[PDB]
Amino acid sequence: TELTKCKVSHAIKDIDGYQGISLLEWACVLFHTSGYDTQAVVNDNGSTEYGLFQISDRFWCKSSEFPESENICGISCDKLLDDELDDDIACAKKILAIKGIDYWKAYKPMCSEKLEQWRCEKP
Amino acid sequence: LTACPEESPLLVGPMLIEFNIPVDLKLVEQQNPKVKLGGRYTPMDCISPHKVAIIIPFRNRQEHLKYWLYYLHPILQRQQLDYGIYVINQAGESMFNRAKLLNVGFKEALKDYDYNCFVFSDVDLIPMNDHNTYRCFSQPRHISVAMDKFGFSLPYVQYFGGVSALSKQQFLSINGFPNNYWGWGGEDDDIYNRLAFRGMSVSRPNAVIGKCRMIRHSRDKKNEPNPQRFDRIAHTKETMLSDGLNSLTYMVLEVQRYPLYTKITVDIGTPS
Ligand SMILES: O=c1ccn([C@@H]2O[C@H](COP(=O)(O)OP(=O)(O)O)[C@@H](O)[C@H]2O)c(=O)[nH]1
Ligand SMILES: [Ca+2]
Repeated sequence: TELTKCKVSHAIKDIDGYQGISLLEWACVLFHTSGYDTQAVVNDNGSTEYGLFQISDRFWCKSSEFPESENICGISCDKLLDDELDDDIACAKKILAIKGIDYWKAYKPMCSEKLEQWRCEKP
Repeated sequence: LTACPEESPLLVGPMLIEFNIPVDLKLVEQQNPKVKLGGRYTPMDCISPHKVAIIIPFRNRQEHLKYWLYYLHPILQRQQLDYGIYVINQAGESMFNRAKLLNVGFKEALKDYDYNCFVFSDVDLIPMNDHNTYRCFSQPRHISVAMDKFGFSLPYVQYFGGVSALSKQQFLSINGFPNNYWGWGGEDDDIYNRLAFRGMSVSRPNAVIGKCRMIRHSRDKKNEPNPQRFDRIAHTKETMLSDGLNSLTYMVLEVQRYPLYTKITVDIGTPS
């Protein structure tokens, strides 16, 4: 399901500020990370990343192919491919606390400047 | 013998761009008698100062090309450009390398005519207003500025993908484009970086005359998201010196000259 900047900023309200990250920086990150596509699934190298946040099954969720993953978030990666973001957000919250915003590699190169443009100009 | 006017009197403005009715090249060819063998057109009235080579990176996207041709040919003529169409076809099965095929287009088009301007366009983007001129400006030109895909808005101010234009000098100054981006994403962010590090900014038509339609498709095989794009994009400053025009290598397997366009097949190697 391809969302949009504003939908993303609306469903993500609850993660705002956590670990110093704003919703400007998140829309920027998510756009380059998933294209805002809740069903995004990208194979990297022996691991797969899931959903809007591209959470990896290598350490963060249990996937049918990686039944030994520490599954730090304690969730089935597939639950990160639906349109309910609550659990994707909660897991993201764990990634921030444990590894920090640099899990999301788009952060430093694309989201270090010009954030004004990423705000949702709608109520 | 007269220089063409700054703005063309043939411009029609917004146009309806749909992809239902299947296209017939032969008919398209017929509707476009002024286009010569290989997709070359030159105004007979005035003298355009815009010698433009439109470069299209390509691989199993023939349906798209048909539409591209049907729409752009009439448009580029109305814009009174001295142009040539170049479809750079990637041979083989390794990951798609958009930026390297564009580099090749640049080298290969220069062999035919001394073009001064270079437009790099994906096959699936059609401009919806002929005021969105396919030429070069005082600064590097981003053309597909408001695509239907992103709700007719620019996704981010640093975006330089889709359709863009650089003069020969502007292109040469950044050592052309990178050859090291295999798979989807980031090569355009790199190019953008290159311009900045060379003191150039990006010119753009406004969101209304830059409305662009993109022929819908499924994410192509052999062009998956490059897992390294983000790391590569952060060293443009240094890698742009060793990766670009000055390190381009490839082999021309076949130059095809059709009536509406020139298609070159090349072997650009593999992700080394
Ligand atoms: O298998 C492939 C993959 C890509 N392309 C070309 O590469 C461009 C890149 O398209 P992309 O999906 O990245 O478009 P964007 O989302 O970046 O607008 C296309 O327009 C085509 O000209 C192609 O010809 N064959
Ligand atoms: Ca979910």
